[PDB]
Amino acid sequence: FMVSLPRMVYPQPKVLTPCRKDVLVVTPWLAPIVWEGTFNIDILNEQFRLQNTTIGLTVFAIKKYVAFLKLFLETAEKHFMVGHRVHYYVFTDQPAAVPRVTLGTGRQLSVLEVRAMRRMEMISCERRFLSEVDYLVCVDVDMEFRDHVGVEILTPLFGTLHPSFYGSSREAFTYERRPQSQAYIPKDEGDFYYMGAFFGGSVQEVQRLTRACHQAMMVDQANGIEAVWHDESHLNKYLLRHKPTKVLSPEYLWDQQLLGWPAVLRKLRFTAVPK
Ligand SMILES: O=c1ccn([C@@H]2O[C@H](COP(=O)(O)OP(=O)(O)O)[C@@H](O)[C@H]2O)c(=O)[nH]1
Ligand SMILES: OC[C@H]1O[C@@H](O)[C@H](O)[C@@H](O)[C@H]1O
Ligand SMILES: [Mn+2]
Repeated sequence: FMVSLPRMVYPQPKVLTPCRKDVLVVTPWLAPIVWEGTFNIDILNEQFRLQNTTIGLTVFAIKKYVAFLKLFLETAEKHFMVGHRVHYYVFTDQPAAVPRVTLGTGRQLSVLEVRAMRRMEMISCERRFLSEVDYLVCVDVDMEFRDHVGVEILTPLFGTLHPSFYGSSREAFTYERRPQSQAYIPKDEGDFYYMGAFFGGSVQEVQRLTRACHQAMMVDQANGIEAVWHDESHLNKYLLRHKPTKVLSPEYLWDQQLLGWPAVLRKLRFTAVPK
């Protein structure tokens, strides 16, 4: 049950004036595509805080990539779901190399040791997540938050537009093109090319996605075939056949060194760290 929002004073939306004219802000299956200027974060914050939303954030830091955790976590503290309950799950082969990062109130971190693709299996921890968080967000570690990433992304299932391909025609997408792989997508299929570095949803829908991608990867392995972009090729096959209920714009996954700062991006929120 959702209780009533309180009175709020904010600018009136006007139906004969679009927030954004330069970009597609809703997909053809009526999922919002999240760009700056499309949401009033005060409305969304009230909605999700009235549900006492808890967001889990999964990150893998194996072998050398433990070096990225300090900046990743410190900038998450400044920008990710601030004011909401957050549980970080750091999966690593070196628990002792996880940096001591100071966290704001209502936020926790758990270190999960693993052995040094396999993110999908490791994500699909199933019972722990169901008991502890409402949404899971699954991101790459070699990244930093530079601006707000909050509850506007939460929905039962989301993917993020790959920053090299958002202006591309589908035939240019680097989907798996061999019919012998479970990730195969023909040249006349595809809505978007999603990046495997940032996806999420409710814990139920993220367990469905990571179970189906892990099953499809095992089939490929049995058949002696490895998809061109690994779990990313499987995530793209999944999201073509199970449409996401929101799509994040490339504000949410950018590489300023490679791609600069185009005008269509009003904010660069989560970016690659030089490596
Ligand atoms: O030796 C490795 C290689 C990969 N990763 C994890 O797998 C993610 C995806 O790999 P990577 O960032 O290298 O892919 P890229 O973005 O360069 O294509 C990394 O962010 C880490 O979270 C890791 O922890 N250790
Ligand atoms: O073509 C797909 C690839 O595009 C690259 O730019 C990216 O570094 C890879 O991880 C993969 O997403
Ligand atoms: Mn990466």
